[PDB]
Amino acid sequence: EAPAAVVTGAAKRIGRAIAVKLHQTGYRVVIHYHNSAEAAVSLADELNKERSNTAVVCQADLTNSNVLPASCEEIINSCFRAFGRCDVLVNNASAFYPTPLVGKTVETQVAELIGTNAIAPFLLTMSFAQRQSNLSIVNLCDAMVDQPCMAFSLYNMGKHALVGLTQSAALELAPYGIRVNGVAPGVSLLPVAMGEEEKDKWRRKVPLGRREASAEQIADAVIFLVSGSAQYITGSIIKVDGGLSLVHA
Amino acid sequence: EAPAAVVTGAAKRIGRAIAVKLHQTGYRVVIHYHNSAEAAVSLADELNKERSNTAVVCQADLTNSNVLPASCEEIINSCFRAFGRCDVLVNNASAFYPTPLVGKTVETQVAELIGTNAIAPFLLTMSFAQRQSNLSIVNLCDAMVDQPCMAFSLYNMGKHALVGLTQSAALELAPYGIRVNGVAPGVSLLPVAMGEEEKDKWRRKVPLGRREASAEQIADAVIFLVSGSAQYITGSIIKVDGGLSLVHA
Amino acid sequence: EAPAAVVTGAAKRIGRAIAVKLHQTGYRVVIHYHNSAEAAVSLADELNKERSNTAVVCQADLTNSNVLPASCEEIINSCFRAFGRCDVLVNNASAFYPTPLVGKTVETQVAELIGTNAIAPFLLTMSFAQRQNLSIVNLCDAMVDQPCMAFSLYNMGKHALVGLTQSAALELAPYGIRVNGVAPGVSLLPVAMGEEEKDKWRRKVPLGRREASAEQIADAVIFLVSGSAQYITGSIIKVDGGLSLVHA
Amino acid sequence: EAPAAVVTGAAKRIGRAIAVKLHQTGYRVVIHYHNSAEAAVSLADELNKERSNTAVVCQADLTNSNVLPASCEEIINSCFRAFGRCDVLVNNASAFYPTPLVGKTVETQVAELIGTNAIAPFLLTMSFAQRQSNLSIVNLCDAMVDQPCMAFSLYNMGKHALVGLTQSAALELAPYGIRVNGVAPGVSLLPVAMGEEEKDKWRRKVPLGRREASAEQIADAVIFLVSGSAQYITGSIIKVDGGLSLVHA
Ligand SMILES: NC(=O)c1ccc[n+]([C@@H]2O[C@H](COP(=O)([O-])OP(=O)(O)OC[C@H]3O[C@@H](n4cnc5c(N)ncnc54)[C@H](OP(=O)(O)O)[C@@H]3O)[C@@H](O)[C@H]2O)c1
Ligand SMILES: NC(=O)c1ccc[n+]([C@@H]2O[C@H](COP(=O)([O-])OP(=O)(O)OC[C@H]3O[C@@H](n4cnc5c(N)ncnc54)[C@H](OP(=O)(O)O)[C@@H]3O)[C@@H](O)[C@H]2O)c1
Ligand SMILES: NC(=O)c1ccc[n+]([C@@H]2O[C@H](COP(=O)([O-])OP(=O)(O)OC[C@H]3O[C@@H](n4cnc5c(N)ncnc54)[C@H](OP(=O)(O)O)[C@@H]3O)[C@@H](O)[C@H]2O)c1
Ligand SMILES: Nc1nc2cccc(-c3ccccc3)c2n1Cc1ccc(Cl)c(Cl)c1
Ligand SMILES: Nc1nc2cccc(-c3ccccc3)c2n1Cc1ccc(Cl)c(Cl)c1
Ligand SMILES: Nc1nc2cccc(-c3ccccc3)c2n1Cc1ccc(Cl)c(Cl)c1
Ligand SMILES: Nc1nc2cccc(-c3ccccc3)c2n1Cc1ccc(Cl)c(Cl)c1
Ligand SMILES: [Cl-]
Ligand SMILES: [Cl-]
Repeated sequence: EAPAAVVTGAAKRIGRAIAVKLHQTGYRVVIHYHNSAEAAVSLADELNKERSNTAVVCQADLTNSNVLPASCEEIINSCFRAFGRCDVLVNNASAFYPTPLVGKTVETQVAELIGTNAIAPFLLTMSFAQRQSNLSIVNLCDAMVDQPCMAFSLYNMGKHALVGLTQSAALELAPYGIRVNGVAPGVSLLPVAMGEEEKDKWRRKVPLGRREASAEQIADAVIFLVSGSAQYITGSIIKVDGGLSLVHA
Repeated sequence: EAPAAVVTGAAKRIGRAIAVKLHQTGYRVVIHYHNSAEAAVSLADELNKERSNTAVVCQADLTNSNVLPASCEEIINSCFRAFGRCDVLVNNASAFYPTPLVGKTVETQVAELIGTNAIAPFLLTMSFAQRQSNLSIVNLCDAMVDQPCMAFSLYNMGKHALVGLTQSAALELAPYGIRVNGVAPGVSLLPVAMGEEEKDKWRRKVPLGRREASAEQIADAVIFLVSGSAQYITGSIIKVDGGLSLVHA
Repeated sequence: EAPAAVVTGAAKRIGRAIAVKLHQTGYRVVIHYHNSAEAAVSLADELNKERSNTAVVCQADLTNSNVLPASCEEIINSCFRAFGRCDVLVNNASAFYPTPLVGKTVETQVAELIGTNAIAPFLLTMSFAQRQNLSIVNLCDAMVDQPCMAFSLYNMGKHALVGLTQSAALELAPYGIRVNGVAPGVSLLPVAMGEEEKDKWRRKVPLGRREASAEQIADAVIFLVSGSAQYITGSIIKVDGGLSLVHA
Repeated sequence: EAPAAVVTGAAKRIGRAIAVKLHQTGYRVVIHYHNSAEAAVSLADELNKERSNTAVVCQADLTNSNVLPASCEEIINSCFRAFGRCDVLVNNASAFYPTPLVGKTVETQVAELIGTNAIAPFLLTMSFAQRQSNLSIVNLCDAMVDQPCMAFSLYNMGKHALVGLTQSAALELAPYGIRVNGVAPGVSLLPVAMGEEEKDKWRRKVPLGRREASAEQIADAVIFLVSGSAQYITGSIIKVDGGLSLVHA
């Protein structure tokens, strides 16, 4: 039997690259999505024509709410429903926008940036472990967590909380043989709405090649962490940042 | 006039010592409480008997909700109402208990462990800065953040979040001359819930004197950070842990 | 033609496993050693049986002195004379013993613990870079911020190696030379160490209650030098079973 | 009886401001120097005019050699000879200059940058402890140690080794009640050789006030760490960097 993986926010960009690379290694995959129904279904179709019955979609909003635990339990349940097992959880889904200290309410911003980035990852981890061989969880972290961007405090808080979850769950789940690790991009695929001239300003700051990470380059690191080549690795966050985090002001 | 300080969770233990010490240095103080009304009023009385009209109490329940933004606004407001200024915010209020990955509802667990530990400090920081000399904020961090205790993931996530806030807010509020720093205790006042045979097992682990920090040792570090002796210091987290975080397994 | 790797302290233990896995990946290998000539030679022979003229040995002491720069220049040179190229440098060699703050002279302890752990890696990095998927992998310590009692000079050396890893990543990036670290927690324990003591350390490891095999450490090194890690530089991968996350 | 302090590289700049403040706090001081003979003697005079018999000078080259241990033992001996005691060691002396990977030999560069920045602090710590109340050591670290400057690898290596020393000695010297801590500046007093346009380029990067730390601001943090207000603090490195280490590329 082939192993199964849940990837959150897997319809496009980095999430899709990870689901594709997992599927290419031989994983059956759950492609979780929020609004990107069209993109997600088309990915699933794509992968299913490669191998029949190896990809399903799963819709869920990961905003913090009182029914977030139910939603996260369901995401994991969908993997068991489809594939009778769940071996890998990748926490990739992320809300991302500024929340200046000095549109949406603050209660919504906390709910979205903390829920999707930290609370849903925590709840998914609970459901993944409670439902339970190379078992592991990989969290998409931020290489730049300790050199935060101006006006992004809630996002930064959620990514910091994600590091704590990675480390706490690695420690707590190690007795059950579940590894928990992180992949920390610096700059990878830039926001869709960003202009080119702004994109280059940011690219030029990367010491290694003055370019952003490709989605595949990020995916390669997730693949390593789930493989038998990382069997003793738990609680590690691998930066994939071409040295961005080492560059002073 | 005398500068004014807000200390959250100021009725007992560490918050009390901070409020007492700020007051001895010459601050006017807001003693915030949620449950401990009697103890907060008792403190204010002792501080006022020392210097008239220098200590007031403020009630606010710091558990994450749609009304947490209002509670946090109120706390900052009560300082400006009492003293006509707010120079110092000490984010000291803290919920603390386990949340095993494998009682309260998890919605309540998140409200308290992320709500009061990280979201309230964010909202208090916003309101402090919105309302604005030696201005600073001091956050009660955890020196053991990167060596988390088993089954304490939500606690640990909120304290990780707090580091993110400290660093993000330090950066974003610097242009206002607002400094944002942390004090990170190791072992503090051991739970009266705990016994004594157990209490020493945790005590003997501290390299410096095999004892816990007093609340006043913690407060000393807060006093330093708010003083004119730390006017170039922002984004720094001072461990007051007697060497604890440095001890390997 | 196949790429070429230099592995310091390659005769035994972690160094041997890395040299083997590199060789198995298709690398030609320079096997550096200090005192383990028999093990370094018999490793070269075994590898050369597998693929002819793919392994050589190179002797050098990595202690700090006025001749260390020449010794490190010669290690790098040997890879070029053997194989006509040098694509990978693994800084693995390590002196390891306690240096309490309160019968080697202290200046010898500095020479050995700082020279081999930090200074020799720096000089090798210099020679490697001047001579040019190029990368360097330094063997760091996952426990670098939770130091053992009475290992200050060892701990200083390993902390300095983090500095080197990050400084050289930044400085060599314009040449497309990546520089990374692999940080073990507990790996191969002294074979002389009593089993009962061996078990006190293993039990502290959350993942599996055992030390890392040499091969598991090597796997991280293989990942970092591969095409799967081409955007990775200045990164230090812990291979510690969660050890560094365990409080007192 | 007054306590006694050793400050290395105390003739000028930050070491001098540290000696001056220790002296103002009540300490007797050993003013160590290498080359700055006139300045060191000039400081001891200033200090002795203020309180007679409270300052001495001590010459030593702190470059790594087989006599470096004898020189470090001598610096510590000098304090005991003048004052009968030695309560505080400040490791401040530092060689600083680029050592690119691609007029000094590499031997001398290693000997100076590693010797002064790391080995000499190790040997002074050793001699200090061996010769043995509120005893402590303060090491002058670097806030930017994980964000290195291009071509400063050996200097950065020495500063990294200094962190390991700080933490290692904190653990090892705790049972003797000797605390070991660090002060980590970002930019303070800029190089003499440096031109003014360059100075303002670097100055402009500091979020808190767009200026470098004064020597006195660095000394304030050292004073806190040696004081009774830091008795439970060991193994801690306080940044005094105005937020510099928090700024992304
Ligand atoms: N890209 C970078 O430069 C970079 C840098 C640092 C860290 N990271 C981290 O790496 C990961 C992948 O990066 P990315 O750029 O590919 O991410 P992204 O495009 O910003 O987000 C990935 C997915 O997150 C999902 N999402 C957003 N809000 C959600 C919600 N409320 N509920 C459920 N899902 C929600 C979206 O799914 P739908 O489209 O279905 O709505 C989105 O497609 C993220 O976790 C990110 O934070 C990336
Ligand atoms: N084992 C662990 O639990 C662990 C944990 C943390 C970090 N590490 C690090 O991982 C790396 C490999 O570990 P290991 O345990 O396999 O190492 P090791 O057996 O302790 O040492 C490996 C080799 O280093 C060489 N070496 C020692 N002193 C030298 C000198 N003065 N000049 C030149 N070479 C010298 C020796 O070569 P010869 O035998 O030829 O004389 C020795 O065999 C090391 O850098 C180590 O510090 C290991
Ligand atoms: N921007 C900053 O200033 C900054 C930033 C980060 C960290 N730091 C650290 O903070 C500390 C103080 O900074 P600073 O700028 O005042 O330092 P500095 O002026 O550059 O050097 C301090 C003193 O160390 C002495 N010294 C140099 N080489 C020596 C040797 N080979 N043997 C004995 N003594 C030697 C010199 O003494 P003589 O003059 O008597 O010859 C010098 O006056 C240093 O440890 C530094 O690394 C400073
Ligand atoms: N890793 C990360 N965390 C971020 C938090 C808020 C904003 C960004 C961001 C995203 C795109 C372009 C610039 C900053 C964030 N990024 C990407 C990033 C951050 C800093 C820098 Cl200097 C770069 Cl070139 C990219
Ligand atoms: N700083 C901190 N964060 C914690 C998170 C969960 C539990 C504890 C804790 C508190 C009291 C006694 C034991 C563990 C936590 N502590 C206190 C603590 C942690 C680790 C150790 Cl070895 C000790 Cl003696 C005290
Ligand atoms: N990573 C590392 N750095 C060390 C520095 C000095 C000594 C040891 C060591 C080695 C073998 C057994 C115990 C400590 C060192 N180790 C291995 C180690 C360290 C701490 C712990 Cl709790 C374990 Cl189990 C292994
Ligand atoms: N803290 C520190 N460590 C250094 C290592 C090498 C060079 C410098 C340096 C000093 C003066 C001006 C620029 C870089 C170093 N500094 C000062 C410094 C480093 C980075 C930045 Cl952006 C700044 Cl304004 C100052
Ligand atoms: Cl896409
Ligand atoms: Cl409260």
